[PDB]
Amino acid sequence: PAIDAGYVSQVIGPVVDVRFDGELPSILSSLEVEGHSVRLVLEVAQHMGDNTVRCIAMDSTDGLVRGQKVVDTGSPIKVPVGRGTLGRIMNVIGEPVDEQGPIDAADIWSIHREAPEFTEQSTEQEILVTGIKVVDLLAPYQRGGKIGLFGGAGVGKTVLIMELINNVAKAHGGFSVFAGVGERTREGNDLYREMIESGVIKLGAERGNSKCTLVYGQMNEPPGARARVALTGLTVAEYFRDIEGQDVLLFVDNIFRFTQANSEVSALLGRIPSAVGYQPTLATDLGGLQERITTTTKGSITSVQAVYVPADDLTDPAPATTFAHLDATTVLSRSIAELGIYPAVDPLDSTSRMLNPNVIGAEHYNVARGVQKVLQDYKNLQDIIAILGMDELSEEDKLTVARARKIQRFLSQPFQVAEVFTGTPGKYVDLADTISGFQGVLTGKYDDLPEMAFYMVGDIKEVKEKADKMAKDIASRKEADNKKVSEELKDIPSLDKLVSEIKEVVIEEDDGLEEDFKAEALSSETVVLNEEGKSVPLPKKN
Amino acid sequence: ADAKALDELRKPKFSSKYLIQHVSQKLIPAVKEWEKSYQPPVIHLGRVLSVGDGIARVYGLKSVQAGELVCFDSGVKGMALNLQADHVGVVVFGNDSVIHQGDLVYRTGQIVNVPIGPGTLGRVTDGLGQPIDGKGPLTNVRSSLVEVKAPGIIARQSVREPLFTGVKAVDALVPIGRGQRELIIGDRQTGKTAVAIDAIIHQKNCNEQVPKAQRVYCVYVAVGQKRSTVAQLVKLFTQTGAMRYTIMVSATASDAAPLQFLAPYSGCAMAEYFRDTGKHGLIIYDDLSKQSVAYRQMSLLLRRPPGREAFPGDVFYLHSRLLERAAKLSKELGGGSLTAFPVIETQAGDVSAYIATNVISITDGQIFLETELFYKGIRPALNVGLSVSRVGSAAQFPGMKQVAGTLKLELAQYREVAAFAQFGSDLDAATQYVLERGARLTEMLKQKQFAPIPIERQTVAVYAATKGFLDKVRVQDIVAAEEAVISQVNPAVFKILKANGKITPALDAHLKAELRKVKLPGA
Ligand SMILES: Nc1ncnc2c1ncn2[C@@H]1O[C@H](COP(=O)(O)OP(=O)(O)OP(=O)(O)O)[C@@H](O)[C@H]1O
Ligand SMILES: Nc1ncnc2c1ncn2[C@@H]1O[C@H](COP(=O)(O)OP(=O)(O)O)[C@@H](O)[C@H]1O
Ligand SMILES: [Mg+2]
Ligand SMILES: [Mg+2]
Repeated sequence: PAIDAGYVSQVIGPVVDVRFDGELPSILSSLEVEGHSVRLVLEVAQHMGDNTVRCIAMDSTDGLVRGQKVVDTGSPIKVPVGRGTLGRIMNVIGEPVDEQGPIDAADIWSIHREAPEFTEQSTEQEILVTGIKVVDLLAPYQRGGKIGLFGGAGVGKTVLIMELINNVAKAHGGFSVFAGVGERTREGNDLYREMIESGVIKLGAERGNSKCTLVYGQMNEPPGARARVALTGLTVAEYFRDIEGQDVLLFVDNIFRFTQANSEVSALLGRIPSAVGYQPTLATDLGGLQERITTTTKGSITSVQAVYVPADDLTDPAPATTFAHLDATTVLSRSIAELGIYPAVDPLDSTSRMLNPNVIGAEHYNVARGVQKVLQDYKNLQDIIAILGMDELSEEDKLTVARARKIQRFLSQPFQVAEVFTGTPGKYVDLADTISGFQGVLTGKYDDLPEMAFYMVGDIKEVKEKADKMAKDIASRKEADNKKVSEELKDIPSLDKLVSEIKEVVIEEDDGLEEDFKAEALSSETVVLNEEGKSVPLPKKN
Repeated sequence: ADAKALDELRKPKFSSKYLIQHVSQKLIPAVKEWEKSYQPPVIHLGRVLSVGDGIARVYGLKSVQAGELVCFDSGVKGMALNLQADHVGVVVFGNDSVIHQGDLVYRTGQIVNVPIGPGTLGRVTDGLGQPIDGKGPLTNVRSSLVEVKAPGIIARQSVREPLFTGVKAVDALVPIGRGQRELIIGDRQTGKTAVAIDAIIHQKNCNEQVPKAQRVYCVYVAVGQKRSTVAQLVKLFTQTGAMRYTIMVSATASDAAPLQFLAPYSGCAMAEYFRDTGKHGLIIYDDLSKQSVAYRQMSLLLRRPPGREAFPGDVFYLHSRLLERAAKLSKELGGGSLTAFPVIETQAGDVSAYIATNVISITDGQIFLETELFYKGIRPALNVGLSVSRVGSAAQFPGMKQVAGTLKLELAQYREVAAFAQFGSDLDAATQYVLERGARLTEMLKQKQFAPIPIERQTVAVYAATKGFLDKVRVQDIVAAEEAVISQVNPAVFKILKANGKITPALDAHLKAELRKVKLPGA
């Protein structure tokens, strides 16, 4: 009973050394610390060499004493998978963190597995309509593809991932997994409560009719928890792909936080750091996680990952490494966002493998390439326009600057999830309407319309509606002079008649501060522990 | 030398003991004649192996917890960061010039904790909870940990209550929810502190008009500031009366970098007392960009590998595990809240810095304060195109929400036509209208220091500006015009607007009536 129950050798932050006097646990095995305040799971990372394993803590190590009994579980971190996980919130180690009781486990799968083989792969390219103009036009999504949203802290990739949830995850009739990795806990509560409202998550005895399962490793978690919670969400998605055999939607908010968490951990593991500050194993840790997120021949996983860029730096090694793992990379720019254009999608930096005329049709492809040609030509003109003004341009250049400003504003779109703070109701723009409208603005059918008629509208019917309305409001600015409903006898009381209906409050004068406060008696001397573990005052010597 | 071959040396294989017995009769008398030179051996206590750079290596301390307050025998506290096989690396909350090699380290049995409670309310403490205001020890207080984990998903609810700041720009444009986190990001000397000070003074003004549970108890955490600045701020909070509700934690620029790293966690543990017992807290981390610099100092002195700009790599986790404790709790947890105002100084307006973009992707919004608006005298210099608060929106004052959408739209069009014409020669005379209205409104929103306004006197003041009622006044006398409007309007309508929550159509009628008998100074 002593063997294969080892003891804590040294504790450095998220990283625990445990010495096992016989038959060491394997790498990736799960170990349980006995006597901690909470459940502390340690995942074995390395064998250090002297009957010592090197572990990663899935919770805080504050409170670990250097002899503590650590129990090997003989297997990796196994999380509950199945249809009974639908509608629940899980953490990194598969525990319910939504207070709905224990999780109905059809199976429990380890969170570490290999990627599917080369024979298992799927080469099928059908488009996924998102109802977003810039996404559907310029970098269209694949229905079994890895999709990345690249952004720089405040450019809108959580709002884009929520709009993609709202548009896609209702028509798509499968199950969803939301793996929240390293994001705000407030946003996880927001998504959970809005999914209970729209009935995607159902509580109580209706729980089996839920469509989404949430796995959360948010930014208050230690680095070991945020480094493995994406693997937990992957395991929940891979059960539905491999065993239920059906389509999954996996949304991962900030897969960068996985890399950042392993970079926090890797400093204390005794590794020589790679470029900018990262672990030497960035590409292989990221690739081992990303190659599990695929569609095989037996099921589909449509993946949407938000990717954070660290200082608006798209050449940082974590974004530059994760660019090669995606089928559609939607890059959000801060300069686009500062012009008020939302979604702040850089149209000359967002790519897809679907922008291919043999896949989307030559009409869509030619419109998209013409839109990109006009935008790139304006980008080449902007250095002249900023200095010499638009008065120095050619008439051909003035035409392409006007058309490119119109197609820059037309790529912006109101979102249904943004209407609670913008106030403008959102529009779902169909793909045929997107192609037709952008073709019309390309050919010069809508040069009659101003620039701001295109800003934050759905499709080209609404450009002409807003262009009639802006022109219409160019006259109507007055005749709110008299004939009011706000003179003194319309339905109005007097002001003192309004004062007496005020519910007077009683101000309590005592702050309620010592209601049930148990003040402990602080000592005016530092009380410490002597050699016998007994509480004594600090001895008066230096 | 294999461990298979070092394991067989536990078994005795000497086959002759002619000097086991020779020294075992002679070892104790030779040890006894050197007892003047033996320091007493150490097992559960600690002895300092080596101290330097504010990190001591401590031999022994066999039963210390990781992350625990240790006490050096000179009375300086420490924190056991990394327990190693041979030593314990402790981090010294103080100057290491008083720690010697061979000093005794005492375990205290408790992870790093500060005094929290009703009795720390009013006091000026250091980064670890000991008072520095000189008025004695912290009484009516209890000890709680500084590295509590933030509440989870199920322990929260969305922010609903509207947390008035007293700044017209903030309460109209960037409104603050009560469990929200709002970054005050700007350059050096752009009025970052002034917004947070105005919020604290306004909570003093509102705490005496609300019934005992809608009161907000502020905490100001001053990290890396000067001590004279903190003394002047305590003088201001005392003479306004705001020190009745404020805790003031200060780890100043002279203090050790562990104390500056730890002081926001100490202040957060003190304000989480008010979050956890159903009350509401306000916490201001002034220059969280200095806590990041102190943590970078600690990490490079611990020889951890530097990452971007030199920062340790867990400098995101430093601020994320700090600001995630600013929450709004659910009704099963009491319903208390904690609103955070992190402050980040920016170099030359570079929002794309490391710590700046870290804290932007933690907080629920931003308040950008520009040097080009601050030099022109537009104070608070709030960048309206960049400032944002999405969690506090549709959770603000309802009358202010009825008025301020027109204000956000009119400042938006003012920004559009100033983005078109930065030189004045081509006047459309409808572009001149939106220029005159924008110049009226940006004179309306700018205000003076250390005098926050109640929300009904801001609602009426921006009601009188987003409508007509001020176009008689030209561009200069608007600061006196709004004071004349606040003065000459009959003060019953402020009581109806406060009590009802929004402008009712009877109140809109009386308000359109009352804004016509106002003697504007521009005439
Ligand atoms: N709203 C305001 N109206 C008038 N003056 C102001 C206002 N806000 C700040 N000031 C003045 O501007 C100066 C800078 O203010 P403040 O100290 O708030 O900026 P800061 O961002 O804290 O600078 P630092 O971080 O370097 O201390 C102060 O001297 C103050 O008197
Ligand atoms: N489609 C949109 N419409 C309006 N505002 C948006 C939109 N997308 C982003 N924003 C603004 O950008 C801010 C940051 O977006 P968010 O997704 O929260 O940032 P991040 O990209 O860091 O996750 C939001 O608070 C919102 O105000
Ligand atoms: Mg986000
Ligand atoms: Mg300041």
